[PDB]
This record gives sequence, C-alpha cells and structure tokens, in this order.
Amino acid sequence: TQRYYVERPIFSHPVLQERLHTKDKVPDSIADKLKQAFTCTPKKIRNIIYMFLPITKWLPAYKFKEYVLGDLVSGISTGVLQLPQGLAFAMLAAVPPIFGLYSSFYPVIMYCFLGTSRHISIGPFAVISLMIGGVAVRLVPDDIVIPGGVNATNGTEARDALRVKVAMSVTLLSGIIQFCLGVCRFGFVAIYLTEPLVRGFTTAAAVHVFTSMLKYLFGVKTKRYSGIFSVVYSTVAVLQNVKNLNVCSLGVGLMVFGLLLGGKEFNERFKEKLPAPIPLEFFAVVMGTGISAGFNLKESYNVDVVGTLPLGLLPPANPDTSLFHLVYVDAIAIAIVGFSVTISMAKTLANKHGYQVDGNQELIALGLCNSIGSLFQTFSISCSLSRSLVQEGTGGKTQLAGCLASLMILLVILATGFLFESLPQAVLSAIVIVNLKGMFMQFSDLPFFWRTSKIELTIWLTTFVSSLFLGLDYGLITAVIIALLTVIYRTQSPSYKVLGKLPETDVYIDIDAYEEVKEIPGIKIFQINAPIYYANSDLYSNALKRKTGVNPAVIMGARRKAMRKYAKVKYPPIVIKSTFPEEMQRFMPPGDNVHTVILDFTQVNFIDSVGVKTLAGIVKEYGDVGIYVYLAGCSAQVVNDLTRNRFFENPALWELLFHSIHDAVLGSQLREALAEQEAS
Amino acid sequence: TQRYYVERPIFSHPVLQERLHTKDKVPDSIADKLKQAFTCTPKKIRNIIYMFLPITKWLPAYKFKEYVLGDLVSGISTGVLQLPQGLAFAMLAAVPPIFGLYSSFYPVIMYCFLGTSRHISIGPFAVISLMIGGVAVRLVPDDIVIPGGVNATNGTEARDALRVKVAMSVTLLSGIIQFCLGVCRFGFVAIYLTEPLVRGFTTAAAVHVFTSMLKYLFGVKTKRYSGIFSVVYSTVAVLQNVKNLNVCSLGVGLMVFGLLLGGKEFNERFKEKLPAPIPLEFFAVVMGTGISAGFNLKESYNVDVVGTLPLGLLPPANPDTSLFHLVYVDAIAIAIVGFSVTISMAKTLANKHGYQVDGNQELIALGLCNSIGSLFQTFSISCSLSRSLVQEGTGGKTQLAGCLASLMILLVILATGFLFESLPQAVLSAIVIVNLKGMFMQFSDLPFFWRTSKIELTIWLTTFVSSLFLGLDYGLITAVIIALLTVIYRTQSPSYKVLGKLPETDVYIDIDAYEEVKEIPGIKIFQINAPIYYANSDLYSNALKRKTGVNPAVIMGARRKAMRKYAKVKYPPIVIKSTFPEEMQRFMPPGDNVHTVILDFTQVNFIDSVGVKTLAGIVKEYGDVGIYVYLAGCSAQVVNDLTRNRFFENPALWELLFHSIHDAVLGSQLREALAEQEAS
Ligand SMILES: CC(C)CCC[C@@H](C)[C@H]1CC[C@H]2[C@@H]3CC=C4C[C@@H](O)CC[C@]4(C)[C@H]3CC[C@]12C
Ligand SMILES: CC(C)CCC[C@@H](C)[C@H]1CC[C@H]2[C@@H]3CC=C4C[C@@H](O)CC[C@]4(C)[C@H]3CC[C@]12C
Ligand SMILES: O=C(O)c1ccccc1O
Ligand SMILES: O=C(O)c1ccccc1O
Repeated sequence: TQRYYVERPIFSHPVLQERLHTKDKVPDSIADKLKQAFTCTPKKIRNIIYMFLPITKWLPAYKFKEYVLGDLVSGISTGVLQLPQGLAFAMLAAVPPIFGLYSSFYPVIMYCFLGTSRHISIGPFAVISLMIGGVAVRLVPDDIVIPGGVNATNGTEARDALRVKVAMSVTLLSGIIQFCLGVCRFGFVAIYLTEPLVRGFTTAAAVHVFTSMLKYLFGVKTKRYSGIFSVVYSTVAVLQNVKNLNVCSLGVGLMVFGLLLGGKEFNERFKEKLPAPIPLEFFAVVMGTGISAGFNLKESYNVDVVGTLPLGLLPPANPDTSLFHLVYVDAIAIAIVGFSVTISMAKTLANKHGYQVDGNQELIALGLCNSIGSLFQTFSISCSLSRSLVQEGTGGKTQLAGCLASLMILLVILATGFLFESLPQAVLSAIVIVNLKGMFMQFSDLPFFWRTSKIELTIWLTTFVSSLFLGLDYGLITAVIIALLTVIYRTQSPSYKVLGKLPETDVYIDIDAYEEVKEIPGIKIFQINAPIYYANSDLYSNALKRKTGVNPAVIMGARRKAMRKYAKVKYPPIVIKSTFPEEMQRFMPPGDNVHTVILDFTQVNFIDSVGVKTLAGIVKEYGDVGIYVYLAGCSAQVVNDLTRNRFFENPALWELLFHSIHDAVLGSQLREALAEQEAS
Repeated sequence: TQRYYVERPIFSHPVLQERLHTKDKVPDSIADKLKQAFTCTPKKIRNIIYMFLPITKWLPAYKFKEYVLGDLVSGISTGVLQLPQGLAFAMLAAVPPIFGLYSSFYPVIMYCFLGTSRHISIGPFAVISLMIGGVAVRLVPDDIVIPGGVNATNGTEARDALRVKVAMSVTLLSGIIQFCLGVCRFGFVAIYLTEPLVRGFTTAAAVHVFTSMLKYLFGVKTKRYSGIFSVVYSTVAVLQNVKNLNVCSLGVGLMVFGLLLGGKEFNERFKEKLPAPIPLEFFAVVMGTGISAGFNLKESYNVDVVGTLPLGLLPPANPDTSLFHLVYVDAIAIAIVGFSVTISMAKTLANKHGYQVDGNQELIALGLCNSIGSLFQTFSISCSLSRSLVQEGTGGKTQLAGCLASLMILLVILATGFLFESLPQAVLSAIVIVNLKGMFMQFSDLPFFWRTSKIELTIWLTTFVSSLFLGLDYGLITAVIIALLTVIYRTQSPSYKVLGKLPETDVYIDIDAYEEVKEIPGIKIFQINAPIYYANSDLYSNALKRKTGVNPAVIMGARRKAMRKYAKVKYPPIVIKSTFPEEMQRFMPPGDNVHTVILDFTQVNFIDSVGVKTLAGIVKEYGDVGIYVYLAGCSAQVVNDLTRNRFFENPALWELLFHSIHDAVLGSQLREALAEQEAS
C-alpha cells in the first residue's frame, strides 16, 4: 500500500512561478482555419448528405428480422390513433375536418425523409391547432358577408374558406421562420429547455386542451376565447351555458369515455397476455359511428357530427403573402412552440433509447414540412406527445412506422372518408380527453421535486402558473427567463463557511460540522462557493465581516473608545502596524487577536471589475488595522482577471496569493515566527 | 523555516467519514426567533428612530469648524446652478416655469430631514422632466377647448392647467409606489445596477437630453415625440425645420455657450488660484437677462423668453385620483428610474467618501418627498447627476448645503421671481448643454473596457443602444436582463483543461501551459470551472469526450471493427472488464490505454437533476468499456445534491469520491498495483 506523502517548499505565487516557464503556443490563422473546410473529399460530402438527409443513413442499414414486425404493429397502432386525433384537432382549428387528414399525411411523409429522430410521430398537435384556430377567428369573425353569387341561404362556407386561407398563410410563414432559424444554426437554443420546465409546460397545455374540449363534449355553443386568461374565461363560459346542454351527446361521450378507461386498464393489467395491444380508439370510433348511423342522432336529438368529408387529393395551391403583416407575430410563436416541444420529445426519446438528435436538422425538417404543407393545403404541426409514446410503446423502432400511418391515412382519405362522416363530436372529445390522461399524471413531480430540490419545484410551479393563466405563447418565454434567473438566485445565496483544520492532516472542513475539526488560533478562514461578480460582492463583504467576527470598522471604533477613555514611484506598506500603546491595550476589551485572515478562492470561478474593487477594498481595509489577508487557491483564470484590472499595480501584492489553504497557513505562521525572532 | 510536509492515508470518502462524527446543531424555533424582536429596549427604539430619521444622527454631531465654510460654499454654488436647471427642466415637462422652482424647494427641504446620503443634491431631473412632459402631452394635446367663460383670445392657460394637474397626479402615484416599495424592503434590488450599466444608461440619457434641447436653442417649433425611436424622430424633425430658425436666439445661445466653455476651462486650469470656484451659471443668466432686457428681444427679433413668473407660495392642493388608471404605468416607470439613478449616485458617492447608504430609506424618502410635493404643487424628481458632482466638488460635506440651496430658491421665488422673467430660452438651453458635457466624457470607457474585460464592454454597448433607440422606460429593464444573462453566458462557456502533475510535488496545472507539467501515464484528468446545471451538462460531456481523447462510443466502434475484421437486492459491477481477446488486441489500433479518468470537482459549485443524470450516464458509460472514473474535490454541497437525487442508490458508488486530485491519483495507482499483484 501507499500513503499520501508530499514534501515541498511553501508555494506562494512568485515561488511557484519561478519554477514554471510558459510554453509557446501554435497560432492558427483565421485564414488557414477556413481553407481546410473546403477540401471537398468524398467522405466530407457524404457526411454532409447523411446529415441533411437522414433517410440515406438508417434505410440502407435496415435490420429486417427484428424491425419489420415492430414497425408494422407500431405504424398500425399509431395510425388508428392519428385519425381521430387529426379530426379532433382540425375542429379545434376552426377549419373543416378534412384539413386534419390533409395535415396528417404530407408532413409525415416528408419527415420520414428529412427527420433525425426515429421514434416520434409527427402530426397535428392540440396546442398548435388551438393557436391556429385563435388566429383564424381573430382575423375572420362570424360577421363577414361576401356577395359572390351566394343566396341568403349562407352555409358559412365562405367564412370557412377565409379561415382556411388564414391558416395556410400563417403556416407558411411559420415554416419559413423555422427553416431560416435552422439554416442559421439557431437550434442550439434547445438546451435551455430543462426537464421540469418541459413537464410543467406540457401539463399546462394539457389542462388548456382539456378545458377547451368541454364545449365539444357537452354540445353547448360557446364563443372562443384566445389570449390572456383564456382558460378561466372559457371554463366560466361553459359553466354558465351548461343549462342548455345536449343529453344524448353527453351520454354517448360518457359511455365511450368509460369504455376507453375500461379497455386501457384492461390492456395495462393484461400487458403480458397480449402479443400486440388492441387498438382501442379504432373500436371507439367504430362503435360511435355505428350507433350514430343506426339512430340518426344528427337530427333526432340534435347531436352534431363531424360533418361531410370530401374525397380526393388536391393539387398544390400557391398561397398569398397579403396576410404576413397581420399574423407575423403568431407565426413566430407557433414556430418557437412547435420546435421546443418536438426537440424536447426527440431529445428525451434519444436519451432513453441511447442515441442523439440534431436540433438544427429538426428545425430544417419542420420548416420544409410546414412550408410545403402550406403549398399542399396543410396547417402548421409539430410533434405529438401521446401519439409518439403510443407509437414507441408498441415497438416503434424506425421512422417507417410513421410512413405506414401516413399511408393508411391516405387510404382513409381516398376510399373511406365518407364512412366517418356521421361520427359524433362527443366520441372525438372523449378520445382526446382519455388519451390526455397520461399528461394529468405528471402532478407526481410536485412531492418528488419538493423532496429532492425545491428550486426545480419552484421552476415547475412557475412554469405551470405562467403557462396556465397567461397565454401559451408568452408563458414559455416567462418560464425560460425564470429558469435562467434561478441560477442568478443560486449565485446570490451561497454557503459561507468558516473552516477548521483536522489534526495532523491538511483537510480543512467547516468548523460547525464534524466536532473534530479545530480552528487554528490567530487565523480565520473564509470560503464562498460562488463567483464574486457585481451582484455578489456586497453580500460577500458583509458575510466576511459577520461570520468571522472580525470587522475592521468596529475594531477602529473600539480602539478609539479605549483611546478617549484612557486619556482621562514607491508604495506604503499594505499592512499598517497597530499604533496602539500597550498601556492603552489594558483598556482594550478582549478579542480573539486574529493576525491573519485566509480567503478561500478554490470555489470562485470568475471575478469582475466590481469584484476586483471590492477585493482591493477588503485587502486595504483589513491591512489598515494590521490584519494580513491572503488569498488561497486563486486559479489561473482569476489571476488573469486580477491582472487585467488594476489590482496588481502594486507589486507587493503578488506575495499575498498562494496555492492551497495549508500553504497560506504555513506562510502566515512562518511570517509570524520570523517577526517573533527579531522582537527580542 | 518550515516546509510543506503532510503524511496521511489516502482519504477517499468512506475513509474520511469514519474519522468524522457529525455535530449536533442547536435548533432555533420560528416562534422564539420572533420574540426577541419585541424587547423594545431604549437602544433599539433609538436605533429605529436614527434609521428612519437620519437628521437626528448627523445634525447633533455637526463638526462646525471644518463643515461651516464647505457647506456654505457648496450650498451657494449648487443653488446658483439649481435655479437655471430647475427652470430648464420645468419647460421640458410642458409646465409653466414657476413649477420648476416649486419642485426645487419642498423635496430638498424634506430630503434634508429624511435622506441618508449626505452628498447628493436632490431636485429636478432632466429624464424625469422629459417623461412627465411626454405623459402630459399624451393626455392633454393642443386641441382641447373649455367653455369656462374664456373668450376667443385663448392663451392656452387651460391646457397648461390640465397638464399641471396630470403631472401632479402621476407624481403622487409615483410617490405612493416608491413609499410602498420602501416599506416592503424592496430597495434590496439596487445591487443589480452594475457600474457599466449605470454609466451607459446615464450617457444615453445625456444624449436624449442634448437632442431634446436643440429645438429650444434654435428657437424653431417642433412637436414632441415620446416612445420608441424618439431620439431619431426628434432629431430629423429639428433638422427638417432648421430652415426656419431664429438667428438672434442661436447667436446669444452660442455666445453664452462659448463663454461657459471658456470660464469652465479657466476654472479647471486655475484650480489652485481660487479659494472657491466662481459660479459661472449665475454670471451666464445675469448676462443673458441683462442683454434681453436691454434690447427687448422678446418682440424685436421674436426671441422667446421664459415668460412671466408669479410670486408667493401656494396653499396645499388636495389632488384627484381620477387619472390613476391612465398614468399608472408611467408612474411606475418614473419611480423605478428615479430610484435607480439616485441609488447609483448615493452608493458611488458613499464608496468614494467612505460610508454607506440605505436603499430602503432612499425609497421611503423619495416616496414621501414626491407625495407631499404633489400635495404642494410639485412634479416628480430624483437625484441630479451634474448638480451632485458640483455640490460635492466644491466642498459639500453634509446635507445642510441642500438646505441652503432650497432657502435661496425660496428667496428667488418670494422676492426676485420677476427679475428672471426676460431670460431667453437660449441661455438655459446652452447652460443645460454645457453642464451635460461631463456625461459626454464617458465614452472613454469603450477602449478601457475593450482592454480590460470585453463582457463589460458588451454590457455597456447593449445598455447604451437599448436606452438610446428604445425608450428609457424599457431600456433599463432590457439592459438589466442582458447583464443578468451575461452570467449565464459565462457559465455556458467555461475553460476545459486537462491537467498534469508537476514532478515530485502535488501541484496539478494545465498540460499546455508551462512545459514542465507532465501527464501521468494511463490517467486522464479533466477540469471545468463552472456548475453542471441543466444548460451545461451536454457541453461538459462533449468537452470530456473531445479534449481527453477518450470517447467510449468510438472505443466500442473500434472494438467491434477489430472483432469483425479478425473473424475472417444486488447490483452489477460498475466497471465491466474488457471482454476483448488478446489475439483480437493484435488487430486493435493503438491507443493511450487510459485506465482511469479523474474528474475535478473543486470548481463546481452546484449540480442539479439534469447534471446528476448526465454524471450518472458518464460514469456508467465509461465503466462499460472498463474505464474507472473518480470524482475529486466533491464539496459537501455537491455531495448533498448527489445524495438528494438518485445517484447513490448503489452503495458501491461511494468509493468513487475522493478529497483531492492527488488522493484520487494515489487511489487509482494503488488499485492498479493491487490488480497487478493477483494477475500472477
Ligand atoms: C423574468 C422574465 C419573466 C422577464 C420578462 C418577462 C416578459 C417577457 C413578460 C412579462 C409580462 C408579459 C406581458 C404580459 C401581458 C401581455 C398581454 C398579452 O395580450 C400579450 C402578451 C403580453 C404583452 C406579455 C408579453 C411578455 C411579457 C412582457
Ligand atoms: C429577457 C430579455 C430578452 C429582455 C426582455 C425585454 C422585454 C421585457 C422588453 C423588450 C422590448 C419591450 C417592448 C418594446 C415596446 C413596447 C411597446 C409599448 O407600447 C408597450 C411596451 C412594449 C410592448 C415593450 C414591453 C417590454 C419588452 C418586451
Ligand atoms: O393530445 C396530446 O397528445 C396532447 C399532448 C400535450 C398536450 C395536450 C395534448 O392534448
Ligand atoms: O443635467 C444633468 O446633470 C443630466 C444628467 C443626466 C442626464 C441628463 C441630464 O441633463
């Protein structure tokens, strides 16, 4: 075995520097640092193509034997869920339902070619649908008259067409913004989305969607509220109008809701019994449409249905740029929110399955998908939380599962779009509510974060409140800023400790922690685990004067008190010897007689101009009353900050630095002993 | 002499903890922590009275012999400057000039009793006057007709009265806000005003005031612009209308401007020749009014003058609360800006003269001053930069200098208010411009901050730009947020270093720095001088895998490449031994053969849940390829973060911690030697 044993002279700063000679670095010209980027070797261009076109990467290396069954089952199980969710989100956007299926096919196909993550199901999203519907209603209210040959029997088809055009324009603008952000390498901002913030934002969005689904379930009409305090206004509106509900719609919605809970719990408790989970949503919609067609609930009890569904695909429609100046803000908000949600899901799924995703490629893929979708009659979309988990939980392994879902959505569009025209809105509302239960389950993080780390609990609660009451567009920004400022709070509330020396060793630990550490007499040690930047210097000085019990101001006051009570280019020395008579010392109230204060800088990352000024003031003031101050553990970075500022214009301040606490202790003790020698 | 010498066993975590026994703390009940606050000893109540009423402190201890002359000279020299500045700021607020003298007397008298700082000259401020004028014009335009018995010969007196009432209401609201903030102990926020931010904000405000003074100097009329892009719009407006200037007003303004520069430079170069500096502003206004009265410039050349000045004080006027819902935002902005500026000046003057100021008492004093001034026909004010520098520079020592200035302003109000009625606006504009030169001089910080610290230069430029183009109300908030986020940027761009061991000692320094440090073979050391919070873990992992040249992913890839090329409750061990055949090692491209990676945690202040997850992933992944990872310098705080999270559910991870880099090196070397022993 071996024991920790080192023998060496006391390493102050000048003693250590005379033993070290700076190395000569190799400068890299900014001109020669650009030439090597244009070698254009086949490997480099192949890597670039692989980066921009991930389909060329994971498709040739497709391991058939263990991917075919999982991909097929996951694709079927996610398409059967994407259909009712697509229709439901279409109605939330104040657009005809067929546009939900239009928006659930083109971007999925494009993301199967341009996407990096291989476990997310891109498609219609509830939050994006809500925001698109809000802007569509804001631009096009229910009071627009068009004399385009239509008689007095207006079916509001013109209003729906204008709303569709508004959604297309804002989607195209959001896609262009996302593409421009992606090519600008901005996707590096996704790292600021901490896990508690994402969980809180998703839960708040889940509450918004759940409360926005109540009017669809009950069947009562209610004007849509968008903006600040939207959730509370919407819920009080639906509560005021609840007296005029539709009994049959509520009954069928509650029945399918209970059936969905029963089936989901059955699958959960019979997980081992199944080779592949049964698609419950498909059975739910089949039952709903069968009953509705059986009893003709559209008119017999005034139970509104999804409506007619035209067939056939549409040729590309070149949009107009006449609405950009009206919806430019909301398009930016849509792009930011969609990218944030999709990057959070892609990152967490990649971490779970052991790989990596690219933020910039995600932005580029979303931008191209949204833009070309706007050319192809499609509104803005992003990743979907519940749908992606359903696709993965059933054995999703590559992105071909999304392609299969897109293909079956195409099949429904072309062939059996008429079959679902009688589906009541209650079934879709209950399906959305039941699939959103997984997001209600995230309240378990409240006691958990309370036990583990209260700062993250504060971030979670602040994000949830800011995204619930205020609009989702600005709640995310507010939560991000609060999360960033929590670091500032942490650096403004550090742990000031006074250290003591373990006997016979060099381990220095807090004096009030372990009952065996003993403070060295005449030497006080202070430690701060935080930088000394502008918003921290004053607190550091106050803590130094309070914890150590050595305040030069009160020392001078007591010295003058004893004085009045008894009576009835070169630089000056940093430490002024105590010009206090020994006879006057008899009238000097007792004290610890501290002769040196050691400052620990091992846990100080940086110091700025305000910090340097405060440190110089501390050194000068403490030296005024004849108390030496040494800095221990000054890293090379902090030494550079001190040198850059005006701290070291007096060369005699070089010797105050040291390398370790024990080095400073040995130096101070040796200096005291040397001063003892010449005393007598 | 003594040499650094320590002999001790290797201190891992369990070895150190078995030698330490936790002390028992003394709990302080939240109930008994409140009882001692109500002792109500005479000393405590005396201290409270001293805190709330600083006049009771520095007045009884007034040292006459060295304060009388300095206070008198400073008070005279600051009153003679406060008068023209008060009149000039009155006209900038779109109120009759007499209200400038009303606002220059009451709050100065009150701050002489309720103020803490003893070197600032409270009074009218250019920025506050500009904002008050902006809100007054916004509420009361030039198109208001009142049929209150006034004939068609309307002198716009009603419009001026409404503007005065608006200013009074907003001033009272701002005063109430300041008082409520002060009693709430909110004045603790003043620490976020770093020096570069304050300097940049003051320079931007100086530019705003200078460009707002051009129309007064030239004599041309120009409608006032308030809000975003106010400076550029105002300067292009005054440039477009310059063709209709008044020659005589410009001539007298330039003459007094040149005289002021000449006299100021004369005082600067004859500083030693004077016992007390001559008041140049008084001579300037005397000359201007003498010439204007001599030639009657009010009508002879259409040179506008300050106008008539009514005498006599006014009885208190109880305001109205009918304008709060219109000006509540601007009152809040006024309060914040005024408190920020005054606290910056008070803090810097206290630091210069060696004492301290209280932010909360400053807020309380400003709130009471503004409120009771609004009762006494006075608009909102705060500290004045140039006036305070003039007061302190001539020998201002206590707050009685402000009282003398208030008394002489009262003398002018009561007796000689008519004498200054013919003073041209050109003289006042040139006086404001010449006294604001000291704020133009602050561009010298650009090369200075460029040389010292580029981050503070970025803060300075961002503050200047955000406060120049955008309005001063929101530029301050934007600059504060940017300054706070610079810390986040600093923690996101740390300095990753790979350390080496100085021979025969225990000093570990960067391997690419000093040419004598030598890396220990088989051991790689990594150090980060930043926390490991959520927005930093990914960069830390990438830097660890790049700098040290030990990437487990590429190691596994190379191992599998050699493999395919050659062929033609208990827990598992953390480190899995390399199941790689020695024959396959012959096909394994050469490497450094690193057997242990040491992570330096001496400069890590805190770690959060994301950081803990990343650290656990690093440990597991590095142990997968048979590479031990040790943590060195884990402080008790970081150990607490790791324990609170789920890092230590496997007790075998306790031994991975250590106390110092050399301890970890010795432990790893000893473990390798022990593994060597049983090999053969
Ligand atoms: C620490 C953080 C929160 C500081 C910055 C907060 C900013 C981004 C917040 C605080 C107050 C917010 C505003 C509050 C209310 C509204 C009205 C609403 O109809 C549109 C958004 C808007 C205008 C918000 C925009 C974002 C906002 C200005
Ligand atoms: C945290 C970092 C990004 C700084 C944030 C600065 C925020 C709070 C600033 C910057 C730009 C500001 C906006 C600029 C202009 C206007 C128009 C005005 O009629 C009302 C206030 C309003 C809407 C401001 C609100 C506050 C604002 C949004
Ligand atoms: O339906 C979803 O998948 C969903 C996901 C997140 C938030 C609200 C939602 O409705
Ligand atoms: O007159 C001043 O002292 C002053 C100070 C700061 C900004 C504008 C100003 O006019």
